[PDB]
Amino acid sequence: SNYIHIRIQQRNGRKTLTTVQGVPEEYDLKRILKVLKKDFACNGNIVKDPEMGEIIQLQGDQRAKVCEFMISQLGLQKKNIKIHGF
RNA sequence: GAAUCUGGUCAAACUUGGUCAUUUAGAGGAACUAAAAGUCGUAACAAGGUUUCCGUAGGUGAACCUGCGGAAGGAUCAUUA
Ligand SMILES: [Mg+2]
Ligand SMILES: [Mg+2]
Ligand SMILES: [Mg+2]
Repeated sequence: SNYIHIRIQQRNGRKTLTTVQGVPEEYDLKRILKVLKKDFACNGNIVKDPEMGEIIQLQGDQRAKVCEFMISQLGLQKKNIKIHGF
């Protein structure tokens, strides 16, 4: 019950994808994605993987930055958000 | 014929405003250049993998994309009768 986990999916070379799993569905997700895009400039998209819920995918190694953003805006704790690293 | 004195006249200056010029602190904001082992793509150069440009309008994360009209600086100097 509500534990946000951010992970890298390793792609070709140094280019990667960052998946945000278990996002709270309180604020508008598309809007959030747009904001993220505006911020650090990474091509964001929303994926619904076999009812895990709503997964935000971003380009590169936006993990720490994402966490910071969450802290600033919607995320309250630092604790229920875990950042993996693969 | 001195002080003094009535009007002028030239007129420095002074009080409060306004104005033009040049400076000058300047919370913040938006730039461009330089250095070009950061990040996201790959827009352009080959038909650059949707031919490029241009005017213009809209849209976007970012190169940009998409209308409408145009230009080869195009990948065509080419289909008689
Ligand atoms: Mg290209
Ligand atoms: Mg092209
Ligand atoms: Mg020229």
